[PDB]
Amino acid sequence: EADCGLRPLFEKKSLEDKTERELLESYI
Amino acid sequence: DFEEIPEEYLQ
Amino acid sequence: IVEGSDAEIGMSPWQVMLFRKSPQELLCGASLISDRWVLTAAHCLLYPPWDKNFTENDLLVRIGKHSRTRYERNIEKISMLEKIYIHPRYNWRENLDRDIALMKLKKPVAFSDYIHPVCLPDRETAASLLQAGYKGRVTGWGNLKETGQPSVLQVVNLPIVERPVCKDSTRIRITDNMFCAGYKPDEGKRGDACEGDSGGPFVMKSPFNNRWYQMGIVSWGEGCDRDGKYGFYTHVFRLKKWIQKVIDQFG
Ligand SMILES: C[n+]1ccc(Cl)cc1CNC(=O)[C@@H]1CCCN1C(=O)[C@H](N)Cc1ccccc1
Ligand SMILES: *[C@@H]1O[C@H](CO)[C@@H](O)[C@H](O)[C@H]1NC(C)=O
Ligand code: NA
Ligand code: NA
Repeated sequence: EADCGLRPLFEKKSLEDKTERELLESYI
Repeated sequence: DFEEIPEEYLQ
Repeated sequence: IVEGSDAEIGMSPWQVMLFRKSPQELLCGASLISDRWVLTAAHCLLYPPWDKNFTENDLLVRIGKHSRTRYERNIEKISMLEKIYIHPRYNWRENLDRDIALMKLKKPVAFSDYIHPVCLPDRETAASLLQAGYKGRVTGWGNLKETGQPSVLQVVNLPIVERPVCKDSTRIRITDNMFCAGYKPDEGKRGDACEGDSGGPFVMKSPFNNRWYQMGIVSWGEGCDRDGKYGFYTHVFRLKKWIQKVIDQFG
């Protein structure tokens, strides 16, 4: 789906969940 | 332990 | 999930619960990959050493859930299975090699704030993200400890581990169709999947396009959250040719 992996309550409204930053910080 | 689900899904 | 935390509402809208019809109980996790297809571990459906061999009519899929045990009226959707497809080279005899299965739903599920598909990686995604130290996220309603059960969906973030470290942590034969994740004893932090989390997704959020990809499927581990052990995950990209073959032929 063209819209896969974009969460309605997060990415779709530009809100971040409480721990996704931990993932980002590991992607060096 | 699990709450019963509507009967329509068990037909 | 051991040593995780409660999921936020809508945090994992691709999360699927595989539910046994009788007795009514949690069978496994799974994930939504389109409006008609659900991805899980083969051992959730077929594992002869434990007398497990489910047919379509034995099971239901529950999508959009947060609470483990509640019937989440007006939020969750319950779907019947049209057909199960297990990888033809799934190795239940030895090491759970190619631990992957697809389930086609009888009818398409409606997407909502709580129900939405995850992406599957392509070769470039996998190359970029499946690296030691990079963290993914595992979710499920499985046991909170090896030896109790959560009120709501649990989540834990875990780092991918170097292949030689994975190999040296177990006597089981590891293959290219698996990767392992978890903290080392020296690292302090902990967390793991456990019984009941099987079949659920290991996801990563691409920093290139800000989309979530399912890189792994919860597969196996020696105990849960044991020091010096790691969780093993089916390598979704490595088996994607099979996934696509099945969907193309039967979809
Ligand atoms: C228990 N645990 C821990 C970590 C992860 Cl990521 C997943 C799981 C759940 N998986 C399981 O419980 C699976 C199902 C069959 C036996 N099993 C196991 O994990 C066995 N403990 C180890 C085993 C691996 C491969 C072949 C035979 C036995
Ligand atoms: C599992 O069940 C099917 C029939 O429903 C059977 O044919 C098969 O031999 C069983 N065992 C497997 C696939 O290992
Ligand atoms: Na070894
Ligand atoms: Na461990």
